[PDB]
Amino acid sequence: EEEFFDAHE
Amino acid sequence: MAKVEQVLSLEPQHELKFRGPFTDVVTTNLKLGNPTDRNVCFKVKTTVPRRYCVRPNSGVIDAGASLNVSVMLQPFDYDPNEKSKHKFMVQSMFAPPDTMEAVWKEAKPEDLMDSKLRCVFEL
Ligand SMILES: [Zn+2]
Ligand SMILES: [Zn+2]
Ligand SMILES: [Zn+2]
Repeated sequence: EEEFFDAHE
Repeated sequence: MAKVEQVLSLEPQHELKFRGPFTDVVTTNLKLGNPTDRNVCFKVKTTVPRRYCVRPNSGVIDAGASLNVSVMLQPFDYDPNEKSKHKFMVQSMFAPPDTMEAVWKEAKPEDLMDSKLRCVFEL
């Protein structure tokens, strides 16, 4: 549904 | 396979609040605590990667220790009437002895512990 991505720095 | 309860402690627990103005960067804190006897690897995820800068976005918390993760909301055009669909998640995993990215790569999903937070915009 609401996909999570690795957070950016 | 079911997932295991989160080992880390989160502060805040459910909600990351960002108060305007949004001309300048808005930083909110997410304190992750490791109250265990082992080092714990963590990774921060979000539904809106290009809207934030997360420092650090991943790493290892030593046993009996706490880390301040800075969640930085980049300047944008705020619409009071739009509801922020933005969400965050802390994934964690026990650090294998005498140890990285090679660890995350081979981690099966139930090996990961998830905690979700929702972002709230005010002012
Ligand atoms: Zn990305
Ligand atoms: Zn930044
Ligand atoms: Zn950045």
